[PDB]
Amino acid sequence: TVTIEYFNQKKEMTKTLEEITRDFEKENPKIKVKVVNVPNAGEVLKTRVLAGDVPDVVNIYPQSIELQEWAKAGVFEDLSNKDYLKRVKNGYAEKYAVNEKVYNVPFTANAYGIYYNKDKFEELGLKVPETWDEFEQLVKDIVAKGQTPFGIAGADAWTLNGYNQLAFATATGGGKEANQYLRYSQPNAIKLSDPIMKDDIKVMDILRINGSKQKNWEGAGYTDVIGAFARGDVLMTPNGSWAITAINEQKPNFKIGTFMIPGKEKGQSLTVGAGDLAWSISATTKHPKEANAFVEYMTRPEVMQKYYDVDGSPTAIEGVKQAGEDSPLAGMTEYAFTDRHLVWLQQYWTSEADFHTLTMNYVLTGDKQGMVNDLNAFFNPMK
Ligand SMILES: [Cl-]
Repeated sequence: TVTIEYFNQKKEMTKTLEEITRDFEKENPKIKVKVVNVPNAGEVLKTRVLAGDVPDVVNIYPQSIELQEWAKAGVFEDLSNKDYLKRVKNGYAEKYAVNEKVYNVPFTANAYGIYYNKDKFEELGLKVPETWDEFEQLVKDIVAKGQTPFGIAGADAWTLNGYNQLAFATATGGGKEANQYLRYSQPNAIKLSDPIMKDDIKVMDILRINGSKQKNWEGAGYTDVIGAFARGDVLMTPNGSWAITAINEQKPNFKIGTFMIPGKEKGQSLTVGAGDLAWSISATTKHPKEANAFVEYMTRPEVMQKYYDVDGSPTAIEGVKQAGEDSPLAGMTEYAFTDRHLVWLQQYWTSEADFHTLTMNYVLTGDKQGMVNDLNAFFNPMK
């Protein structure tokens, strides 16, 4: 009577997760599933995979450069041909393929965008923008109506990771494009007078209209910026869809909305993000058939639905009933799991930290050339 391991990385869902684990078992009396929640679970897993003590089912983040390397070594089962994969939106899992196969079932994913105060927007007669020029005017117009366009956490450069990645993606037409310009170009090819660069500069200057941000944003942090937002201290703030929960808790006094960053024209906005509840399988598990049994469980609607009514992140499984056109994340996720919902660019980076910093530095100083330099310094050791 067999027993298998799900090395879970999603620590905050572990209740509803074991909850599920049981009622899968409640009806598979010939399978055990023990649910691993070790601290330092990132480095635990790396050591083991490499030590060849690989878990039966892994919650592994598919943008990871573990997964690229592990898959292209032979650690995971090829799931391209599974039928429960039919159940993912669009081509969606294919966006993490290795050598044209799929090795991970992305059940849910984050996204990134601009949160905004609707009541505000209503009373001030203000429209969600749909082009860089409109965004820029929206910020000017708010400053003029005597309020604060942005909450910006000057001390958490990562809060603007998405914003800048979306700047390059909208300016170049998508992830593949953005990474061509940035990462797969020759060394020192990023140049201040590139049309793209000028565009990117432009998206970033929206963050430095005069008056755009809240007092002392310079040294503000995430949890701070959440507050300003829920208070009304500002009308907007760039961030992931993870924020919504935190934001809900200052019990804000108005209805929250979100919009996707626009590109240069209508119909051209874009959002970024990756798999969050996402699964792969050892190519070397004992009882393979059992693992596969359990993934296809999770892919069932009534199962997902049960995870979703609690987690609330956009889910790429069909026949789950998701929050509707006026949930707070409705705009931010209006094209999730399609091609206008890019995988995080750094999926093909050796790191990101330098990027979050060249990003805030620029918001902080305005130094255009500095950022171009910052950028090749960041990417150049890409040989
Ligand atoms: Cl300012």
